[PDB]
Amino acid sequence: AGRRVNVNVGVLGHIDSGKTALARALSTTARERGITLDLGFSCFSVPLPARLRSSLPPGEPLLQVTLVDCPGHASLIRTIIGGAQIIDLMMLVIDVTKGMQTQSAECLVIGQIACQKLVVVLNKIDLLPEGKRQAAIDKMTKKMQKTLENTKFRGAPIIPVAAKPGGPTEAPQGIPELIELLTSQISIPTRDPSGPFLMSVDHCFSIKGQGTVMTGTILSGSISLGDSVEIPALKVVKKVKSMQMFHMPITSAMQGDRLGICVTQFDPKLLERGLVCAPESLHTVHAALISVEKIPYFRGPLQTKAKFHITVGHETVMGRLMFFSPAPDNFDQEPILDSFNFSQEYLFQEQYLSKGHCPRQQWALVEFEKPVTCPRLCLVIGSRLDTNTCRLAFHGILLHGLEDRNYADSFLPRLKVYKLKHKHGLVERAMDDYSVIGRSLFKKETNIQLFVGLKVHLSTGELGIIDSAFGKFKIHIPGGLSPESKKIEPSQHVVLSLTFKRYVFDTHKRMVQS
Ligand SMILES: Nc1nc2c(ncn2[C@@H]2O[C@H](COP(=O)(O)OP(=O)(O)CP(=O)(O)O)[C@@H](O)[C@H]2O)c(=O)[nH]1
Ligand SMILES: [Mg+2]
Repeated sequence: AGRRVNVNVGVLGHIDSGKTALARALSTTARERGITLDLGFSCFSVPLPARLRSSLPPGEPLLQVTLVDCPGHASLIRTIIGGAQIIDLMMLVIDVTKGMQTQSAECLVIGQIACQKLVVVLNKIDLLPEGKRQAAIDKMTKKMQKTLENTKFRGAPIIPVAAKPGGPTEAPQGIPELIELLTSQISIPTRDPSGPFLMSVDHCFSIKGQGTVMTGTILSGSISLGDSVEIPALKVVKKVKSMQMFHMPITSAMQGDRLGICVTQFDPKLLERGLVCAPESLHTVHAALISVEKIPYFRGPLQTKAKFHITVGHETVMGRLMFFSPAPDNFDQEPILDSFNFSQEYLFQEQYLSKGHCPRQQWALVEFEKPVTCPRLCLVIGSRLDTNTCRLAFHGILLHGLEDRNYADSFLPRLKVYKLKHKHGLVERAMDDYSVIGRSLFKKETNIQLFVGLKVHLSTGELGIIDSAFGKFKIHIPGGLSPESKKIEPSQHVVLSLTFKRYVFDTHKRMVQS
């Protein structure tokens, strides 16, 4: 054959929509095994569109399209997410008799947060009776355009096809048109091989003679023979002996390609799936600062200290969250997605602010239950997996990873997150025109000596300065109690305003007033 370019194209959808029947139906045009438990890979070749010659590194050039057939069962969502990080376009498959099902929504949300283009595929069309057939498709079609109105796939194509007519042997319908649409729809990114080398491994096995082989998809950069790769899951660097692709051995490879690499033998079952990359370029983290955006279909709040499933790149782990927002002086401030500013203060938030117009950017502090090796600025997704609604809660960017395991002692002091406290108490007696003995606002943590000098305010409107305790505590009022207060059945309360920095001022016991 001739020279070719690979594009990875996923197949997503509900639990029985025909994703595997359609991936197979597409490869045979250009048997029926059970449900799908991990990413299935197959491919087909097609003449290269003239608009893609700018991406090529005898026969007419070809476009090879790797199908990435995903699972559909709901227990396996953490794989569907991993498969979306290796594709460019995605086919969402719809059981045309059933429309959007529970995982069709989840897979679309994934699509908005990972891939660039979408194609909707209405399958199981033989099920429809020919009389009410074409009339029904237009309803489902129009229902889909509406469903995609809000999203970034607003004008995405919608194709009808029957990947296996009749139940579980006729011929599959509408496949030559779907191959031609994918061909016109495929867009190709920059494909620049400069930067870090990163590769997602989907299969690993030993060949008794020549080492251990890893097939997978290059996400970043380039690699050539002789290079060394780190395998973080084993904490060992190995040398690249051999590389094959398109049934031929090669010497180099760049982002977007899918190949197999041969290295010195290790135990393959030690790295089933996972990442591989240029040595000492991924960082392991116990915690991280990541920007947060809520996902709308998630009927529910996002509460600080709640526990989520967090997908950091291609590895998911549990973590507890602590949200925060800009200093209210900077709600209108631009969102920053590539860095984190530590020269500013941040308002603690017991909950994410979902629409008092909300802020343009919010953040969080993920504290992982186990370390996570991951790239910088990767993509974070939160979810609630441990019904019949969206389980995907939020998404964002890994803006700053904390590699020290003592980040709480060693590094957090740099993060100016303050809680805004505002407490209420009563006044009892007056011991002078400038004294006042009020109380009933503090707790059994009567460390009142912690506040001896802080400004307080009374319902009358005079600025008291706290003194020592007497039980209960004393106050000074340099301005003299007001007449209205001297008379005082009315009561005349007090209010205190402090900022409690969660870690910053934490190193100490006293709070901040300003
Ligand atoms: N009647 C009819 N059934 C179809 C058609 N296409 C697929 N099916 C049925 O869909 C059922 C499940 O689809 P299958 O491809 O096996 O799995 P899937 O769609 O990838 C969903 P998962 O991978 O989670 O099992 C199959 O048993 C098959 O009989 C079709 O065109 N007409
Ligand atoms: Mg399947």
